Amino acid sequence: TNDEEKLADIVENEIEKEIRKYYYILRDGKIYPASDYDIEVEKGKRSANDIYAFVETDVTRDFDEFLFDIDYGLPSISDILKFYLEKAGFRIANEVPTPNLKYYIHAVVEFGEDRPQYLAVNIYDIDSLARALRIPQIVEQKLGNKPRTITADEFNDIERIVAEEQPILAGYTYDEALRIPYHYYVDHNNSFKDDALKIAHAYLQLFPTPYQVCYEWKARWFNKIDCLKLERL
Repeated sequence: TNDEEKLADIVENEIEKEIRKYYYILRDGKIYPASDYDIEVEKGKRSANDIYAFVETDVTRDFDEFLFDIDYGLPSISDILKFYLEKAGFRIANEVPTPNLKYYIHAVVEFGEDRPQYLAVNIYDIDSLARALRIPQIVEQKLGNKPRTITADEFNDIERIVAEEQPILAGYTYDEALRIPYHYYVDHNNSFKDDALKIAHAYLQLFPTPYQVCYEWKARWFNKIDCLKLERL
């Protein structure tokens, strides 16, 4: 929890810095835009082994979408699978592995006009997330326990099972589980209530609850705020 609080302030300080004018957080706490860092790795300047946390920032202007991204803003299946496989020792084709990645961070910023209103930082433990998605079992069944370089075809075959085949939430495949609550919460379509609540109930029980830190934009800076106060708005 102390590491997670430190990580949320690192993200908040960076979003704030970016406002007034994708990321990796290294094991030393330094934050860099991921695109640039990937080029520095490709040059041999920086090491992919130093990446501790991956940050995905989403920006919104609709409050319902903001709350929905906070509550359902899980990392991409491709990302969790890639992060799991690499953390387990497997290598995906010619791609540079990130074996020491512990956290996936989803930061959501809500805007007023051209100026911001809120920031919500969600910190997920990658291992916990991979387990809830049944990724270890599926990888073991398909590839075995001994790590090696896998083909893009093998990665895709695993990805398909995890996201589009297995009923993971209230009998729905993962992709269906993403769509239905969007239709209810963001599209404000009431006929989707029953199914969204069923998915919500399963998701809140089965999926790991993230370390959540919230902030309000007040006079050119972010100020800490209670997340439970936020959900009421």
